[PDB]
Amino acid sequence: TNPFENKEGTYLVLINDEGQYSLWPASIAIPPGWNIAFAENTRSACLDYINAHWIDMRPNSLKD
Amino acid sequence: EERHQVLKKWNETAHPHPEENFLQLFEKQAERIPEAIAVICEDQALSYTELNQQANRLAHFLMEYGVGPEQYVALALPRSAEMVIAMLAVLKTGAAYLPLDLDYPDERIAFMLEDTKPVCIVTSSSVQSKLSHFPSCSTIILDHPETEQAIKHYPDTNVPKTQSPLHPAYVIYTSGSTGKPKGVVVPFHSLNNFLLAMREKFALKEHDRLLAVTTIAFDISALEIFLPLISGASLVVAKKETIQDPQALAAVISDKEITIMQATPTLWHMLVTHHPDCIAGLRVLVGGEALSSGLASALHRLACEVTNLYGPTETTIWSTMSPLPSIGRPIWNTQVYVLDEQLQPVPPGVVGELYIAGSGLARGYLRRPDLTAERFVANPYGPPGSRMYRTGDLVRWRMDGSLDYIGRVDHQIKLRGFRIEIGEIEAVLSQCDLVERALVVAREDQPGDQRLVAYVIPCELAELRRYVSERLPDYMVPSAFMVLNEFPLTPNGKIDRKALPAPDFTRKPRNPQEEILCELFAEVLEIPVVGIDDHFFELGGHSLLAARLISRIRDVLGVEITIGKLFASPTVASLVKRKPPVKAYACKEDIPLSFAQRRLWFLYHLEGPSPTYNIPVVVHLTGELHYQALQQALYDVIERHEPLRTIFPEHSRQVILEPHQARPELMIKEISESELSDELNAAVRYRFDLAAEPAIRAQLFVLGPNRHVLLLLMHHMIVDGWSLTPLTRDIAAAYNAHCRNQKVEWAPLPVKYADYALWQQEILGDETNPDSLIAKQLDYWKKTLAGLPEELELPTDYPRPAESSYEGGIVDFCMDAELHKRLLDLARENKASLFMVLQAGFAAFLTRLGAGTDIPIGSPIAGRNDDSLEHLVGLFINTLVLRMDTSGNPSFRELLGRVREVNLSAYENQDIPFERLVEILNHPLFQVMFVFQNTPEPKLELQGLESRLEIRSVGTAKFDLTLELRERRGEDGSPDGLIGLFEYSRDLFDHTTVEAFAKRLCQLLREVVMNPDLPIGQIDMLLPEERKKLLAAAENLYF
Ligand SMILES: *P(=O)(O)OCC(C)(C)[C@@H](O)C(=O)NCCC(=O)NCCS[C@H](CN)CS(=O)(=O)NC[C@H]1O[C@@H](n2cnc3c(N)ncnc32)[C@H](O)[C@@H]1O
Repeated sequence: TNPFENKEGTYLVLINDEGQYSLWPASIAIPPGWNIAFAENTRSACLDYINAHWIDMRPNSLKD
Repeated sequence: EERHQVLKKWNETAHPHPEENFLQLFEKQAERIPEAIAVICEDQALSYTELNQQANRLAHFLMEYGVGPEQYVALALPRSAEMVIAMLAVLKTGAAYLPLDLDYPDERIAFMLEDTKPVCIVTSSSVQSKLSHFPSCSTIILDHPETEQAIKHYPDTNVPKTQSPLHPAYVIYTSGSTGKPKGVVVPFHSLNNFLLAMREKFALKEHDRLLAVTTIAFDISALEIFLPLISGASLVVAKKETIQDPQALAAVISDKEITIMQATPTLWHMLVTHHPDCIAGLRVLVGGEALSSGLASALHRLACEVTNLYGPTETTIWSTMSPLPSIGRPIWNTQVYVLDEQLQPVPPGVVGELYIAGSGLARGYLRRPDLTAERFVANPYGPPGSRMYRTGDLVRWRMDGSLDYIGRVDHQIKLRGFRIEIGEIEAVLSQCDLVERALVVAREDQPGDQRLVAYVIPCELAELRRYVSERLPDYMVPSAFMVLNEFPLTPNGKIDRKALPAPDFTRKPRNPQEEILCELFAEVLEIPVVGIDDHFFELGGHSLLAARLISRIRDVLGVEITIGKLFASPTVASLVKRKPPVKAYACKEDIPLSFAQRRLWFLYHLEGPSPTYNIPVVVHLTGELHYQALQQALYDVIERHEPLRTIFPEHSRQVILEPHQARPELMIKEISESELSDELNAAVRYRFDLAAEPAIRAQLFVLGPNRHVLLLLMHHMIVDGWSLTPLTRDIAAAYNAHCRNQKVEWAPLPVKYADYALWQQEILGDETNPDSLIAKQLDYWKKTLAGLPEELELPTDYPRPAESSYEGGIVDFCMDAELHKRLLDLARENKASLFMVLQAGFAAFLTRLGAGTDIPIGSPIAGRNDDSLEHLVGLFINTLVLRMDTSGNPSFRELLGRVREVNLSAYENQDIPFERLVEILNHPLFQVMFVFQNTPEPKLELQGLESRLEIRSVGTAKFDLTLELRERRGEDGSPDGLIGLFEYSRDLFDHTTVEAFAKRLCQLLREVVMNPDLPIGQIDMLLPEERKKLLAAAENLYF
């Protein structure tokens, strides 16, 4: 099964410099230029965090 | 190690933009070649200057309106130059456009609008009615004279390009089977990178033209529209009406001198199969689905420069491409990553999931953070903070910088525009109590034709198809079922397709409507003949062909059918689906005559025994004939079909005799060949005493030890034209069963003819009920056939005598195949059937001979709408009175329209006996008969015998004048001509006169074929032999 498609697993919410959010499997090493916005939790909770925080989906390069 | 190669070496795709937008390229082009042709659509054409200027004015207009970046404007426009101008202008203003295709359901468009929430909707007057707009935004109508004049008061100069490339350029929606569509927000620089890449790929000199056939609802259109414009090429935009019809599209590709074209494998298969000639020098772009290796083998041969394209919407149109399943290397600024389940790269040859990264990536899904974060994930192999998009496709690195496609992770296969889940198919297919295992796989019997084949392994026949179809959609049921021993394997450990058995690759219409529908199905599916119980989607029928089918149905029968109803009813018999079914009836005290029979019995009770309605089946048999087998066969088929052993005494009732009761006889006489005609002429003219004798006689004539002539003399009381097929099939069944000494294979009859009679009477018992269907149809006929003329006035040689001699003659005539084809083409081109065309020609023919402006002509109907009456041997034939009006001196076209209306109106009231109408109103209602035969003549096909069957003439005339036309089809299925005959009353006409009637009729047909707009009063009605003498007289007069 796909690393992200797994429902019964631990996940993470990584945030970008551009303010772009990304789900991430807790087991896999975090890429460079990505910080943890939401710590180890259920996939559903992670997606809820993403839904509740990533309001404006345009890059911060446009925000001023 | 080697990880450097699959990450860096094969992804060496990096070009810095030369500070040039695709828009700016277009503007520079407009400055360079001002009078060059930019866009052609139908008749109209635009230059680069005109296009650019109008786009600029519209841009300044929309800019003044208050439209800017991060704002969407809906494009509810028709496929035209106006949409090009529109989207181009919107791109110029810096905003994004929401492409709307109005053919889509209102719910989905409303969903797009309510979700996107655009500032304003621009539209045309042609479409503005289709929009039930929300009060969230205003609607600008570009056609409106006020708006149109307002546009022209704005500069036609270029606009400043000081915009950010991160702002959206457009938004495309996709249904990912989630249940709710997602808005893919594509940023500007992605589109720019793509278009620049494709511009670099294809040279596209000024002489090139591109035909756009994809709707704007998909990103592909952006290639089909902007790519020729950034080059010096022209763009031919095609309307949907052209895309649906293959003969029209293929005509355009040649008539517009198209150089390059992009489409889905489905459309390409639709063209290469039947119209290869147009793709001779065409540059082909394939994408959207896995290209069949046969289709590609066809394209690479016929066409040239065939390039396979690949990419999801989330990476803006196409991400990878390769000339000719290789999806090839990525394009500009596109990194491809083949990863495992731990997000690690795999060495060449290893299968992994595909992740696409680079400048192609969209912003994400409009107002859908979760889905974006689900698929647009973090990228560890790119710049810090980059993102990948997981395709869900399994790919494998080829030997040299190429990618081989394997299949999706959801184990679904995309075929003919469908997302087919094979798993469910094999599941329900193996769920049968008599089925153990099963595998379904799409194979190609015809080049480019991918059909679903099911291979089954039974537990320790055709009903299985019914089991599968009653639980699955019609596009999922296999086109062929093959039982095998075991699934073979390849050395690589895979299922061998080549080691599997080769696929086999494989009723009749019961009323005019069903035959029209079958003709339409055959025309759309491009196959010669279809049946009443054939499935549309199993024969390669997809959504586009469904659309065209719906159109043609709407124009030929005048009924609009939703495509959902077409999916729900994939067969004609389901489509036509009202008369109550014929259940089996209990033994009645007496059995009333069927209404078809009542007429004949009236004529018989009045005139007496006459050979007028005899049906003599004459069969020539060559070879060894087993007499006893034949006798037993006749006895058996008589035992099966009760009408063959029925008498009709006076009290008016049917009396079915027992098999042993009515002793059947077989006369055997040996004659010389030189008398075979004579004897036959006598034998056919036998007069049945219906009151006390079964109307059937069997007489075998012995010409030689191996040469025989079998005569089955029946009466129209118990047999019709249809019944002559299940009859002749049963006689052959029994015979061949006695020779092989095995039990006869028969299909049990659910109802008898007596049940048909009882059901008929039971139905007509509700004539009193005003709300009954029969009362309604009877009312219809009471109105339409009101005020019919007493009798027609044909040019008879002799005055109509008191006593009808009932002696008749026959004149045979033929119509060559070319003219047949021309008539068919006329029919299809003018929303009618060949039936209607021949009707029109016939009515015009009679009117021309002075039969009057109002001519009622009768035509027979099978009258077998119920499924239980399919194999019954009996009298079911009904007769419609088509009342035709030729007044007003109309064109053959207008007259054809009239006849069409009359026929279509008559078809909706066919469920009523002609006899009942005759009883209610006062030959009774029409003196002229027209019989049209489309089906082929029946045959015996006995074992070890050469059979030659013909229906002999009795020498009588059922009417004053009867025209019979039989359509013969070729080996291929192509028109092979028409065979017609005139059956005329001997006491009203001479042989010469009707012999001239034939010639005049044919000449009339050619006349109206050459010019359908010709008034029927101007049709030349003179024969060449007459013209010669006619000109000779004046030749002697004036000189
Ligand atoms: P009726 O019921 O009304 O509707 C059906 C109808 C035929 C009317 C309708 O589908 C139609 O008109 N079709 C429009 C054609 C169309 O939409 N074309 C798709 C272009 S979008 C996108 C490219 N940006 C292609 S994709 O969406 O199909 N990509 C998704 C998916 O496709 C697979 N794939 C794509 N390219 C492939 C190649 N070259 N080889 C193999 N597979 C390919 C891939 O799996 C990808 O994930």
